[PDB]
Amino acid sequence: ASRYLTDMTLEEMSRDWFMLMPKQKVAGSLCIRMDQAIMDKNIILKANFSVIFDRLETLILLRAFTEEGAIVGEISPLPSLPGHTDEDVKNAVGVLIGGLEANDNTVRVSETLQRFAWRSSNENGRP
Amino acid sequence: GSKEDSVEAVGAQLKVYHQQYQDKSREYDQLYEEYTRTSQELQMKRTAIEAFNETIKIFEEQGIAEIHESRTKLEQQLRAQASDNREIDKRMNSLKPDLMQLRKIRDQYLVWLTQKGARQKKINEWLGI
Repeated sequence: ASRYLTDMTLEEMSRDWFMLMPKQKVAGSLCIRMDQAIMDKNIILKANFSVIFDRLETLILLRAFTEEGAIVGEISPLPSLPGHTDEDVKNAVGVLIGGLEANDNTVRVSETLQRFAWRSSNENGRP
Repeated sequence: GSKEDSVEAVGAQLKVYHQQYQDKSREYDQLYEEYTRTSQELQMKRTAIEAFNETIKIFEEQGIAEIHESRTKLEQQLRAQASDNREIDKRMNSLKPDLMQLRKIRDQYLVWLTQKGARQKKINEWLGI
């Protein structure tokens, strides 16, 4: 009970990234961002988050990476607002996955994300 | 000198948290390295005491006398080293919550600064690259 799992290095967390067609939605006090100009690639969802009672407790940051490393999506707590709940993070992941898959993207969650708050079921990838 | 005053002040807090994380991580690594050093020496003192009283049991049915004081000096050093070894385990068991909370709040300040407009170059400035 009570851990802190990190999929992303400090570089991956702090790295600047640029959306061509920005699409921002808000799930609770979480800011979901993604590039609608991304299509037909395999996307991994990596996240830093704390667990408690073997559930996800607090999301620190979630980012969507392509196989080549480009950041194309993000879920983050809004800086001006208070925290979020275990359900808010799962809703934001559903928004990011469903929004990313509508552009024929093969979205996959990390192993640690799959252990505490996952979604999808996954589709096929394009060569 | 208004909303950036907060961005600069929070970026200053990111420094201090990053300093404290790397300072305590350096401390935690000194303890784990010294813990496995002593526990190995505990292992050796153990089977050295085994062979110490096993030379007694193997050659007491036939009967070389001042050897008992050596086993008594090793048993004395053994539980004296295992005592300091437990204290090392207590010192670094008390650091694991400190390393986790520091590492988590350090990352939260990074994400907060990123959301407030700080680019990767600004984050690396406060992070010491």
